[PDB]
Amino acid sequence: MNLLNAAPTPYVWKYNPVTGKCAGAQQNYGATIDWVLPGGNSFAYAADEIRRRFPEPAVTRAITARFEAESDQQPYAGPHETNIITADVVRSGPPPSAVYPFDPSGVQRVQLSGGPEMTPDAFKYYLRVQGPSQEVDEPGVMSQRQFMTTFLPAMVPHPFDSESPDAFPAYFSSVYKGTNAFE
Amino acid sequence: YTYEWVLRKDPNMILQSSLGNDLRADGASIIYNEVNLMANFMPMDHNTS
Repeated sequence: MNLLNAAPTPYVWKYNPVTGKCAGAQQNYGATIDWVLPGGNSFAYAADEIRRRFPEPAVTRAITARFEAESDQQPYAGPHETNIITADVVRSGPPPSAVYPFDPSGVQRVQLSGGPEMTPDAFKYYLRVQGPSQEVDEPGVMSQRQFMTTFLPAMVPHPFDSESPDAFPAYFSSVYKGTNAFE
Repeated sequence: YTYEWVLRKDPNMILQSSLGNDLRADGASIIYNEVNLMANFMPMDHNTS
């Protein structure tokens, strides 16, 4: 076969979760096959076939999304988590069935050792459930699952020959030319 | 909540000298008899707490 037409090894991405910004992509050397010397002619075609059967990014996105749709640790509570999120707020605070006396006497009041307005249960749950005031993400920062659904490992044949896109190792392009920077 | 802790009994650690001499060799010692845990609770209304 001719190796100029060989399917390139994919570019798998690097995430850097601590910051959350993308940390670049690498040639997928971590998963590759030793075939040129020992495999010879019969395994050159096999390796090319394996490389060109690498899933296109949309398929990888779908598989990853289906993978973390079965996690059990979604960012938001499912029925299992919200059942016990509701269970305590229903049983939190002063009991609703407690018939405690109200004594509006200016002299000679009761002691109320215990243990007249009351908050509704719906509002009680609303306090526990309400999210932040941000409600909008930061540009460039994304979560691990969010980063894996985007930034998909895919073959990039003939990457470094276009007009002026080059690549994203660890950079920020500002001057209309690829300036891999933050030196 | 169960909340434990451990207190140092080392005389050099707990006690500070104006000379920095060895207090273990100089008869210093400590005995803890009662060690309680104080706490202040704000009596805010239960409907508010």
